Amino acid sequence: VDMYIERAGDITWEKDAEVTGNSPRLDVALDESGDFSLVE
Amino acid sequence: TTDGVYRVMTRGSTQVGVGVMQEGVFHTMWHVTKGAALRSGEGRLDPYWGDVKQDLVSYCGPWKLDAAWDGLSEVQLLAVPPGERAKNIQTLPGIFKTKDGDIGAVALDYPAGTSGSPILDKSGRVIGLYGNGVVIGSYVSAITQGKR
Repeated sequence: VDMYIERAGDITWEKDAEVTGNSPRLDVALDESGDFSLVE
Repeated sequence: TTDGVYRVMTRGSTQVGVGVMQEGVFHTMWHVTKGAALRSGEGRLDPYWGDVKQDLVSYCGPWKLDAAWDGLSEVQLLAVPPGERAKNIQTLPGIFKTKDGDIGAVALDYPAGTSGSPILDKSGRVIGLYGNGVVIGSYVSAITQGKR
């Protein structure tokens, strides 16, 4: 299986960016397999 | 080897993820490549460091990215979705509260092939990578950063 990389852009902040998304505060746990889960 | 954001492709062809070239090291999420070697033109990139619990991997050298969210400011996801040009999405992170401390998190839901896309602070530094997270039905991604 051939896995390969292609350049897609510079790493730059853009002043004219679309703005969206909430900012939730969540209690979570991280297990040994790298999986996040919710905690209550 | 040029600095920048890159698609991670597999063979038809499919985009499985994204990563960051900086200081001669390629950075992506472990679940994107599972540590497989990567082709870059006529060259080969071999894995150098990786960790399943952090869900991170670096190629060619040690993890270079060390900036962190300041906990107050908006950030930008530099999303590179499959079949789309790289684009910047600005957001205020929420927070993952864990027993070991708080982690910034972005409530943005892009196609799986976008995993590994960098999240940037206002100075353009990479504060982490997108694509390891939780569902609340909306997906929320940790801002995952390694250690330099």
